[PDB]
Amino acid sequence: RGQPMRDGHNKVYKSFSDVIEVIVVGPS
Amino acid sequence: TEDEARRRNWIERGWAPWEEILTPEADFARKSLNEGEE
Amino acid sequence: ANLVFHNKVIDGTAIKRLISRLIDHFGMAYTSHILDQVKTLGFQQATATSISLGIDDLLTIPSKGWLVQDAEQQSLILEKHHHYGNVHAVEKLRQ
Amino acid sequence: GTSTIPGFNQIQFEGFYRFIDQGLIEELSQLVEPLIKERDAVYESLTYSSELYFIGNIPLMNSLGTFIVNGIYRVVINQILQSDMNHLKNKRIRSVADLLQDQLGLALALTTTYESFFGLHPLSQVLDRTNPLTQIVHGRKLSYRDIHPSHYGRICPIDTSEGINVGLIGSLSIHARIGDWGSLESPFYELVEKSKKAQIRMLFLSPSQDEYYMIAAGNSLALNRGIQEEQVVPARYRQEFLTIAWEEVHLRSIFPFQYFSIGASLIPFIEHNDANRALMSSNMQRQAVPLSRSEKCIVGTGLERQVALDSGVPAIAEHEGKILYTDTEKIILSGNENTLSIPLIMYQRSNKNTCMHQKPQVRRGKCIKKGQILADGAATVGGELALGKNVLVAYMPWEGYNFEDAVLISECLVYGDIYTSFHIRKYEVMLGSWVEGRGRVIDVRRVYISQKREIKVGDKVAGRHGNKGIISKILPRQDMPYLQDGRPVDMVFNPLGVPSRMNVGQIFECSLGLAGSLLDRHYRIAPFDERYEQEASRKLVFSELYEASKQTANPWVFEPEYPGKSRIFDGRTGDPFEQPVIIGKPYILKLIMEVWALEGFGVAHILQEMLTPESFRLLVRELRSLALELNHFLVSEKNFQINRKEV
Repeated sequence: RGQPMRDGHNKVYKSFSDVIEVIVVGPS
Repeated sequence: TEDEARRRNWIERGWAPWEEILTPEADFARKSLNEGEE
Repeated sequence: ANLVFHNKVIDGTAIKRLISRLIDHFGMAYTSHILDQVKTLGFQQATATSISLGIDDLLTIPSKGWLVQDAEQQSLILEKHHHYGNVHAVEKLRQ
Repeated sequence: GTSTIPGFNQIQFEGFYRFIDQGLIEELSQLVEPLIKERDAVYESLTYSSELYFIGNIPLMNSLGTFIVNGIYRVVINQILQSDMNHLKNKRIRSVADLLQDQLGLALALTTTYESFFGLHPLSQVLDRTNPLTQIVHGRKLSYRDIHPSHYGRICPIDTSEGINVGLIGSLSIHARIGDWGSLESPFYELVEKSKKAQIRMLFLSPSQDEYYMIAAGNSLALNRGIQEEQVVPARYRQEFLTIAWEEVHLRSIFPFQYFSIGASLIPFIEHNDANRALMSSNMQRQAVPLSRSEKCIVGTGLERQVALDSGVPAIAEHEGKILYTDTEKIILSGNENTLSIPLIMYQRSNKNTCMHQKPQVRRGKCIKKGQILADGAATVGGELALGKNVLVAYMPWEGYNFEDAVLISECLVYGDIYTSFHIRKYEVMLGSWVEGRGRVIDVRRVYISQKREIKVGDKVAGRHGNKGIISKILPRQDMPYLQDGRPVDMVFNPLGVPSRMNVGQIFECSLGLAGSLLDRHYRIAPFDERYEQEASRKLVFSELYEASKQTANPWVFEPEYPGKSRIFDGRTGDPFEQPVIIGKPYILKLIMEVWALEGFGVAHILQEMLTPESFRLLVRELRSLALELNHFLVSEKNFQINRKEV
């Protein structure tokens, strides 16, 4: 739609569309 | 045009075509660079 | 086994060619065992010879001093004549 | 900073003074000393702070440029922001003064605002206390990818991050300074004409002024039939390089460590290393573990003493006088009718589970000046940074156990406790118990457990030239190759790692390290010694090698046929190795599509095992949330009946 919905902590809500989209050598 | 600007440079800015006495290297540089690069 | 007798030198491209011919002739089970034996031989000989690296080993060709000094001389002469107005800045840049 | 290397914490120190002296009033339009001590704020997990009169608390900064918030050491790093867009004259630096003043202004629009700043702001970082080097360099970072000509002498061209932030987190140069407009300034020596007073010829230049001065880095050791003023040197001007006469030079860069950061400035013979290995070397020195016993490097750059002084790890006298009493816990100093007791840190855990421990460096009856060393901390000997050990090293392949970066070592490094370190782990039992994470309980408040870790297969070691290795094999001393004096070597490095990595500086260091040990000498060599003469490092190393050979009657140390190399023997057989081998005593530190491949092999059942369904059943429900149904039907090839699978 444009500017998406945002919560109080300035975070854009995620919809369902967003949801679906040691080693050592041994020579012998 | 390139007649009033030359007159303007003489009268307002004191231009004159003073002689430039060039060395052979400088004389060659101006005569050869008018033809091209190599 | 009818292996050819190499008698000059075995470098990286020579050993790669030999392995490919061994694979095509003997198969991969034979060549896999051959690789293990050749690998062991290479490690053992590299240790016994003990190649190293020192300051003296970093050899510069004899003529570098002559060549660098000649390039310095030509650059130095061109810089003078650039200051005299005999060559322009692009010519100095290219040279 | 005009005639000495400035204090590495001076930017943090001066910035905080500006905040207290001028920053407070600019935002308010009395300060009371903290009731607790810094060691108390750490023990009780409190905040070292001052009272503003009661508006609230203002966190105070230590002389080392660190804050104590809820017991955690924190450092505010410097940010670089837009004031050619990449020219530093179009940039500006915001230091701790700018950030703390913004928080105060945000606070007045006083305690929880600063606790939230230190805990959450990305420029407030927990201090890296792995070793003395990590403490001092953390506060000098610059957070924002290409090197710009304006960076010279202000931002190090080598020290950067590895990964995706490369070119966006850099380090301030050793002689750099923040100016009066948030600009970085670097000192240069002014060449003044005959008629001028010119009291101080050292001047700091901002990036805007840099382009319009002719700055030369060469020397004046060149004479022909003409005069010295007409000799030519390479110089910087208008963000390019020229070759002009000395008489046209405006400024000279004279400081040996002017253009590089602290980490790059600790690499001896750095001019013989590729610049890429100097970056990797800076990172490795920040991963070096302090050892239980510390040892000065035979070969250094001379900056090790500056790092020790500015790190705060050692104990330095705040007052002159005489030493009266020393023990493991304290040193008593008395001067001018004033007696001072200085506690000593003992077996204290750091941020990264490393061991901090102070040992006295003075005795009873020794006179001290103010600012002189009293005790040595971890990874510090005699007032010098000491991150490693000098060990006997040979460069040769050894049966594939040093293949690539693998390293072969002798058992004497294990039972000699050469690379043993202490590691104190804090877990949130009787004191002195042996719990089994195996270790010993040393302090109960929280349980602190100490581990003594000797060197092991799989541990990582590194020199100062980007030569990093992993220990793959530990051999008895009689199996190691040994020299013509009978001494077996301690480590065997692969010589094939040098030409590909192009770090020749390790070759110079190891040879000079051997000479120093035999001559009972240490060397502190400023970088770029070639400015004196051609092959300056080669002359220094070969002459010292010959002197060591002559004085100790050890002809193998300097072989005229192949200087720096000698024939060594196989410990297993006693036969000599065919070619001469370079040997030395360097300073070595101890450090802290799959589906497609399976499908390409056609291993269908292996792929099914490694995938297992919950992944698909959960997918169906999420599609159902969008009013879509995903049904799986099986059509029987026998009777053509359709079966709906339970998904």
